[PDB]
Amino acid sequence: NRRDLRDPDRTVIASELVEHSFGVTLDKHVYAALKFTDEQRTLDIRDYTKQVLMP
Amino acid sequence: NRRDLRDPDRTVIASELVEHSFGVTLDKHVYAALKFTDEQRTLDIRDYTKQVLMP
Repeated sequence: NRRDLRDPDRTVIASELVEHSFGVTLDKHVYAALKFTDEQRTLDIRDYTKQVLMP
Repeated sequence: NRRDLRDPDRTVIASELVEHSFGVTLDKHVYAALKFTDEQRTLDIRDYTKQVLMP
């Protein structure tokens, strides 16, 4: 605020400061799942990494 | 000024030197005052440098 010099009203207006806030939340579960029978893990799956994990 | 050459009216119109002036005045008091109750200073304010002085 601004006031005049040599003013007989020596009143200084106070100032107000207001902080704010906002929330960040964790709300989703992203997953990929597979199931393999032992027959098709022993026989069908050749390179387990390149065939399963990378996809 | 300009006469006519060989004018029998041999009167000379004197000119004037008028110095002008303006004024620069200091007449404003720019402030920013803060009023902190003791409870607010004790509890709410944590740094007072990045929370009061900088703003």
